[PDB]
This record gives sequence, structure tokens and C-alpha cells, in this order.
Amino acid sequence: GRDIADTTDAVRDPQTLEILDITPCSFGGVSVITPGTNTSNQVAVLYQDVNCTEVTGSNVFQTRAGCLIGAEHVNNSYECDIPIGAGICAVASQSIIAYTMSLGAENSVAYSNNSIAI
Amino acid sequence: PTNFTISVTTEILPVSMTKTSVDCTMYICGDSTECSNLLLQYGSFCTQLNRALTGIAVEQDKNTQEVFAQVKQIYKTPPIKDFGGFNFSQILPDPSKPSKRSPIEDLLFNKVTLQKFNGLTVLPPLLTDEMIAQYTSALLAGTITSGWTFGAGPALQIPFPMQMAYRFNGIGVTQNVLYENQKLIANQFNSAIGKIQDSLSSTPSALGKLQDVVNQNAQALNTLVKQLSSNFGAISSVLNDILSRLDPPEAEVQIDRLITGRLQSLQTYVTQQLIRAAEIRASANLAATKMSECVLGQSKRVDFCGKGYHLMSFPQSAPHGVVFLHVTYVPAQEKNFTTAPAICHDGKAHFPREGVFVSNGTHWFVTQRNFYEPQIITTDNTFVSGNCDVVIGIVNNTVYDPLQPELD
Amino acid sequence: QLSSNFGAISSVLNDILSRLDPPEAEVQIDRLITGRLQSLQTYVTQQLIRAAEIRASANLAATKMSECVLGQSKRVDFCGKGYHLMSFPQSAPHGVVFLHVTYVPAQEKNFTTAPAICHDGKAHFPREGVFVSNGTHWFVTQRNFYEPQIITTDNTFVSGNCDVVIGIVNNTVYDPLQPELD
Ligand SMILES: *[C@@H]1O[C@H](CO)[C@@H](O[C@@H]2O[C@H](CO)[C@@H](O)[C@H](O)[C@H]2NC(C)=O)[C@H](O)[C@H]1NC(C)=O
Ligand SMILES: *[C@@H]1O[C@H](CO)[C@@H](O[C@@H]2O[C@H](CO)[C@@H](O)[C@H](O)[C@H]2NC(C)=O)[C@H](O)[C@H]1NC(C)=O
Ligand SMILES: *[C@@H]1O[C@H](CO)[C@@H](O[C@@H]2O[C@H](CO)[C@@H](O)[C@H](O)[C@H]2NC(C)=O)[C@H](O)[C@H]1NC(C)=O
Ligand SMILES: *[C@@H]1O[C@H](CO)[C@@H](O[C@@H]2O[C@H](CO)[C@@H](O)[C@H](O)[C@H]2NC(C)=O)[C@H](O)[C@H]1NC(C)=O
Ligand SMILES: *[C@@H]1O[C@H](CO)[C@@H](O)[C@H](O)[C@H]1NC(C)=O
Ligand SMILES: *[C@@H]1O[C@H](CO)[C@@H](O)[C@H](O)[C@H]1NC(C)=O
Ligand SMILES: *[C@@H]1O[C@H](CO)[C@@H](O)[C@H](O)[C@H]1NC(C)=O
Ligand SMILES: *[C@@H]1O[C@H](CO)[C@@H](O)[C@H](O)[C@H]1NC(C)=O
Ligand SMILES: *[C@@H]1O[C@H](CO)[C@@H](O)[C@H](O)[C@H]1NC(C)=O
Ligand SMILES: *[C@@H]1O[C@H](CO)[C@@H](O)[C@H](O)[C@H]1NC(C)=O
Ligand SMILES: *[C@@H]1O[C@H](CO)[C@@H](O)[C@H](O)[C@H]1NC(C)=O
Ligand SMILES: *[C@@H]1O[C@H](CO)[C@@H](O)[C@H](O)[C@H]1NC(C)=O
Repeated sequence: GRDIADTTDAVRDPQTLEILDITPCSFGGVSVITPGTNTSNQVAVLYQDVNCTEVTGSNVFQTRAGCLIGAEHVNNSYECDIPIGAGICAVASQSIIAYTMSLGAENSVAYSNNSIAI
Repeated sequence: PTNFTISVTTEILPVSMTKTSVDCTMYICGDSTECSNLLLQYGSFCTQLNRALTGIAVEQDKNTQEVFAQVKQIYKTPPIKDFGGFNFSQILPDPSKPSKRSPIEDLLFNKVTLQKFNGLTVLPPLLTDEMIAQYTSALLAGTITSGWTFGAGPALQIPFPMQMAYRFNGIGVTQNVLYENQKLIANQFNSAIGKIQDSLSSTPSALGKLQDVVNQNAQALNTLVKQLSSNFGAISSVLNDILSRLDPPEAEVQIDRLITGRLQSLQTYVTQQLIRAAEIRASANLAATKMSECVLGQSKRVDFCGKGYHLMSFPQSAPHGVVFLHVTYVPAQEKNFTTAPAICHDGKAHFPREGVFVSNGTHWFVTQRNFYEPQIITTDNTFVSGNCDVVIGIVNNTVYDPLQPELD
Repeated sequence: QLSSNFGAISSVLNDILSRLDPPEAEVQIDRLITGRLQSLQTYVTQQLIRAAEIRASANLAATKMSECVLGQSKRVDFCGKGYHLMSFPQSAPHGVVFLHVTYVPAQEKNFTTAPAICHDGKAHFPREGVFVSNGTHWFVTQRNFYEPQIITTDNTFVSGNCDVVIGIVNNTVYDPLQPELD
């Protein structure tokens, strides 16, 4: 068989007459997150659109955008500083951290049917 | 007019497009060092395209953030819905759903219907759908509870019927009309917002503006991918066959033809994307302005936030766009009367303060312009100026004063 | 981009012109001609798009000057955050700077309110402002600044009876003619 472009999607193996599927191997860009040469010399790298099963080699963290290496996941949310993607942002506490961005402080106004503020 | 009707109309605006990116060297000739060397003789042609694609990809997030990030804090509605008879159940988020999306925007998300190639990738947006829904929920809660106050300073609470009385007064109709027709107005509001769900769910092609961009992007990508099988003059359209069958001293020409053809195709694609991105940016700016001027306040521009006299608006979210729900005021049933520009009493011409003189055939009254409400003519609603020989076409009548019956 | 080769022997035109034979020079110069023409066309198109964007920005700036500096805008968030008062322009390299001056309320309080007041079987509504109570008595104030006033027939109007509106309260109104008649 062949794809919509002039490439083969499958083949028949000689000497056995067997059908073998074909899938292209992984590829993607590389990004470097830096707080600045005026602050530190540490970086974290992200291998876009690939999962941490394959290959600076410190930690592993799987997000919806790729495999992030060199940053530590944390739970408490803060205002976004460096956008990474899909709701994940990323120096604080002598390390590079990755968290989920926060939309703002939660506030509730006291609604009543005979009250007003002037 | 002697009656009125409250109407609700929608409006659809696109905001953003998909963030795609194409790699020049991989697309033009991949996994081959015997073409990259020849390609390296052309300069920054494989850098400018990447720069432009990165620019549009960055611009899309700015579009989304400008449209939707308009609030400071995240407001929340009270647990008890005592809104004086008004019913907002169809636009407020539903707490029993896996995703806290209102029924109308749930139908909107389900109505519109939105693979792998070589060198082509798609990037995810920075803001998820849940965050956009949360932003719209905060906006809607703020406008329900505090009116337009939360757009200028701190939010100050006010009962909803009183806010609606203020908005009625803002178009030229006094508030006692609402205080006397509250139940009727609430029922009309509920029925009008109820019709919207059926109108959206049953009418085809109501969301064509948001499907057009998806179709155009998919078609452009498909054409770019299909262009890889053309010959452009070489003996074969695939690179490996010619590369592995002939000496490079002869294969140079065959490689060069493919190189120039594919470069031209990529340039055409990038230019088209740039023009479309500019168009989408203009639409996003319009949507941001409409949100700012119709949701956070009351607009007096004609036919900007609906057809009629504007009262309020409620936003909803949608894939790659926003949806507005304009609430307006329309007169219903009129009548015929006889008027006059002035009343001549005791040799002096009297003019009305607010309204127009009307007569039902025998007597003379004063009424406001947008609603029939006859009042007797006294000195507290008419101001005197001049004499009766200047103004053309005036009549005679008797103007009373409240002082005389009280002092006798 | 002038230093690129584009597939000829050398990028510099004088070298190829004065080293080979004329029939081959007329073939080697065409590649350079085509490459340089392509570069110029790309530059021109990008300049056209950038100029369009700059024109849109200039139109917006002109509109803002006309509507904020020459008058007092009522559009929300068009000439600053808050209620607009005025504006001042300043120049800059390839641009302009606006200094919007606005009005922001602060230091709010807490009150109780009613839509109408029933006196002698007649419902009264405020001409301008709102009804508020500090806990015992009823006053009339404006909306954007707290300023109490004693309820009087001057700042309220009457329409109808007390059996129609919802949330009416009982109180007393005062007429200017009372001290004079006494
Ligand atoms: C007006 O008074 C009410 C209650 O007397 C205030 O509402 C309370 O506000 C605090 C502060 O956030 C909350 O912790 C309480 O839960 C609220 N109680 C109720 C019953 O709503 C309200 O904040 C006051 N308003 C102003 C402007 O001071
Ligand atoms: C103004 O229009 C409304 C709606 O058309 C009228 O309300 C209707 O009145 C009839 C007769 O009482 C009822 O059968 C309908 O059910 C009412 N409609 C609604 C939605 O409640 C109203 O009567 C009109 N005003 C006047 C003065 O006639
Ligand atoms: C406010 O409006 C909602 C409509 O969304 C009402 O909920 C409906 O109630 C009827 C009768 O119980 C049900 O048949 C519908 O299925 C409900 N709608 C939905 C979407 O579930 C609600 O009852 C109204 N509020 C009040 C107080 O009546
Ligand atoms: C006010 O009076 C005018 C004229 O007296 C009415 O206009 C007439 O309407 C009928 C019904 O369609 C037509 O057949 C006549 O030709 C109209 N007259 C003219 C001169 O065009 C009008 O309908 C009245 N207003 C109301 C609310 O009934
Ligand atoms: C990569 O490995 C993780 C680990 O289980 C898996 O969840 C993910 O689906 C893998 N990536 C792809 C593209 O399947
Ligand atoms: C975050 O909290 C979850 C449970 O709430 C916990 O399992 C997880 O370990 C926490 N994250 C870290 C980095 O400890
Ligand atoms: C006009 O108004 C007067 C005052 O109420 C009334 O007496 C008269 O019957 C009215 N005429 C008509 C035709 O309705
Ligand atoms: C209106 O037109 C009629 C024409 O018959 C005329 O007699 C009358 O004076 C006019 N009224 C005014 C106020 O000009
Ligand atoms: C109004 O009064 C004047 C003088 O009393 C008179 O000349 C005029 O005709 C009167 N108007 C009408 C419509 O009768
Ligand atoms: C409310 O204002 C009046 C002013 O007339 C004052 O006498 C009264 O003490 C005030 N109430 C409270 C609770 O302060
Ligand atoms: C406010 O709501 C309560 C019930 O919670 C009700 O008793 C009261 O009458 C309402 N106030 C007005 C002015 O209707
Ligand atoms: C207001 O006064 C009337 C009599 O003047 C009385 O019938 C009514 O119950 C009073 N309202 C309240 C809320 O007590």
C-alpha cells in the first residue's frame, strides 16, 4: 500500500508473504528554560511531543506537551511566570519548579435581597 | 407604545486558530545528507518561515488572553437562588457534570465537530477549556451579583430587581414600570432565554463562522502535504529512488528541481497563513471590545449590542470563539393621539419638562415618550417661557397649581 | 543575502564574469539573478503586511486622541480603568503616549434598602438616588458617594398605591409647606 503522499504505508515480506505495518519514528523540537544569566546558570530542557520512555538527564516529568527534565513538580499553585503549555508553568527555592497556573484569588460578594453598599 | 417585549439574541465571533509548525529541512528533504548540503546554499529561507510561524503561534495566545482575561478575582454565586423571580439556570455552571459547563455551552461544545505527517506538529494552547469556562463563570457571577460596579472599582452588592430598575431608567423609562410589571418581565425573560437552547440545537449552520476556520486550515495542510508527490520536471518524484540509482554528479539537477519546487510551495503556505492570522486578530479585537462595552456596562451605541434598547448581556464559551446573549427592550403596541408644541395659558407659553403633550380627543395630558402614562398638566411638570405670539401652532387649556387647593 | 551562492561557482559576479567563457557566464549569471529577485520579492511582501498592521494601529491612536483628549468618553475601559475624567497626550519616537486620569471609589460601607416607601396609602419612589437606612431612620443618598438627606416631597414622586410593589416599607415624608403653615 501507499499513503496519500508518495510513501509506502505497508509492504509484503518476501520468503514469507507476510504483512508488516510501518510507522515513522519519533521526532520533535527541543526547548531550554532559563531564569537568566543574572540569576543562575541552571536550565531545564523539554523534548516536545515525545514521552519520557526514550531520551540533561536529572529527573523525568510527563506533561501534555512533552518530557520535562530538570524541574521538580510541586502541588501549590502560583501566578504563571514562564509558560510551558497546556496549563503548566515554571526559579524559586533554589530550584526550577513546575506547577499549574492559578487564575486568581477567590472572592465572594455577600448577596442579599435588602442590602446595598455605597 | 402601550406595551413592550423583552428579547434575547445571539452573536458568534471567532477568536483563535490552531498553532501549527513546519520544519523546513525535514519537509524539503528528510533523512538525507545529500540534499541538505545543496539546500545550505540558499541562505535564511529555512529560518524566516520558522520565525513567521512562531510569531503567529505566539499571537494566538495573546488573542485568547486579551478576550477572556478581563477580571481580577474569581467571584462565586450564592448557594440560594433568590433572584426575585429571574431564572439563570441555563447559563450558570452545573455542579453535577464531570466538567462544570452550563447546558447551553455544553450544547455549543457538542455541536461543532473538529493524524501524523512528516515535519508537521501541532502545539497545545496555554489555557485549557476548563480555565476558559471558569473565567466566564467568574464574569457571569460578578455581573449577576454586583452590576457594572465590579468593572470600575470594588464590587458593591445590590438586589437584582433594583439593578434592573436602574437599567430600565437608563433607556428613558421610569422604574415604577418595572416595579409594577416585575412578574411579567421575569416570565418574559425566562421564556426568551428558554427559546435560545432549542433555536441553537435545531437550526443547522448556526455555527458556520467557527467551522469555516477549521475547514480552511485543514484544507491548506492537506494541499501542502499532497504537494510532495509532484515531479516538477525530475525523472522521479521521490528522492530515495533517484538518489540510490544515479551518481550525485548527475543527481544534482534532479535534486535541485525538487528543492526549488518544494521551497516555493512552503513560501505560498506561509504567506496565506500570515494573511489569515491578521484577519483572525482583527476579529479577536472586535470581540474584546464587545465584551468590555456590553458585558461590563450598558451601551448606548445603536445596534452594537443587539437590535433594540440595550439592557445587559451574558457571555458563553465555544471552541475557538465566544458567544454573546444580548438582552434588549422592544415596544409592542401603539396608538394614535393629537399633540401640540405648547400650551397657551394666561398669555404665557408653557413647555413640558420631560415628555410630550397628548390628547385623547377632549382633554390634555402629559406623557413620557417611550410609554403611555397620562398625567394632569400642572406647574410642576411644565416650565413657562415667553408669550403666545412667537411659537407657531399652539392651543389653549388650563394649567393647575398644587398650591391653590392646599391653601384653600 | 547577497553573499549566498544559489548554485553557481561563486557568489561574486565579477569573478564568474571574468574567468569563464561567455556562453557559460550567461548560464551561471541566471541563477544569481533568480535568487536575488526572489529575495527582493520576499522583503517587499513582508513590508506590505507590516505596513498594514501599523496603519491599523495609527487609526486606533487617532480615534483615541479624538474621543479621549477632546471630550469626555462614556465607553467602558476605552480611556482608562474607572470613570473617565480627562486625558493628556505626549509625543515619543514613532509613537504617542496618553496619560488618562480616572475616578475610583473606595472605602465602602454596609446598609439596608427598600424600593419604595408607603405613606398615606401612596407609594413613593426616589427622583434620583437610593433609599438607605443606618439602623433606625431612613435617608436618601446618591449612588457613587454617601450623602444622607431627609426624605421630602421634593426628591420623591408618587405613583399608585401600596398594594402593587414588593418590599415596600412604612415611614413618613416631610413637606416644605409644614413649617410655613404652622
Ligand atoms: C455587610 O455585612 C455582611 C454580614 O453582616 C458581610 O458579610 C460577611 O462578610 C464576611 C467577610 O468576607 C464573610 O466572612 C461572611 O461570611 C459574610 N456573611 C454573610 C452573611 O454574608 C459583608 O461583608 C458586609 N459588607 C461590607 C461591604 O462590609
Ligand atoms: C402586554 O403584552 C403581554 C404579552 O403579550 C400581555 O400579557 C398577556 O396577557 C394575556 C391576557 O391577560 C394572557 O393571556 C397572557 O398569558 C399574557 N402573556 C404573558 C407572557 O404573561 C399583557 O396583557 C399586555 N399588556 C396589556 C396592558 O394588555
Ligand atoms: C429555573 O429554570 C430551570 C430550567 O433550566 C428549571 O429546571 C427545570 O425544572 C423542570 C421542572 O422541575 C424540569 O422538567 C426541567 O428538566 C428542569 N431543567 C433542567 C435543565 O433540568 C428550574 O425549575 C427553574 N427554577 C425554579 C425555581 O422553578
Ligand atoms: C393611526 O391612523 C392612521 C390613519 O388614520 C392609520 O393608518 C391607516 O392604517 C390602515 C390599516 O392598515 C390603512 O388601511 C390606512 O391606509 C392607513 N391610513 C393611512 C393614511 O395610511 C393607523 O393604523 C392608525 N394607528 C393605529 C395604531 O391604528
Ligand atoms: C509514553 O509512555 C507513557 C507511560 O505509560 C504513556 O502513558 C504514553 O501514552 C506514552 N506515549 C504515547 C504517545 O503513547
Ligand atoms: C501532591 O499531593 C498529592 C496528593 O494530594 C500527593 O500524592 C503528591 O505526592 C503531592 N506532590 C508531591 C510533589 O509530593
Ligand atoms: C378622554 O379622557 C377623558 C378623561 O378621563 C374621558 O372622560 C374621556 O371619556 C376620554 N375619551 C375617550 C374617547 O376615551
Ligand atoms: C397643519 O397642517 C394644516 C393643513 O391643513 C394646517 O391647517 C395647520 O395650521 C397645520 N398646523 C400647524 C401647527 O402648522
Ligand atoms: C385661544 O385663546 C385666544 C384668545 O383667548 C383665541 O384668540 C384663540 O382662538 C384660542 N384658541 C383656540 C384654538 O380657540
Ligand atoms: C442613625 O442616624 C441617626 C441620625 O438621625 C442617629 O440619630 C442614629 O443614632 C443613627 N443610628 C445608629 C445605629 O448609629
Ligand atoms: C428577602 O427574602 C426573604 C426570604 O429569604 C423574604 O422573607 C423577604 O420578604 C425578602 N425581601 C423582600 C424585600 O422581598
Ligand atoms: C404599614 O401600615 C399599614 C397601615 O398604615 C399597615 O396595614 C401595614 O401592615 C404596615 N406595614 C407593615 C410592614 O407593618
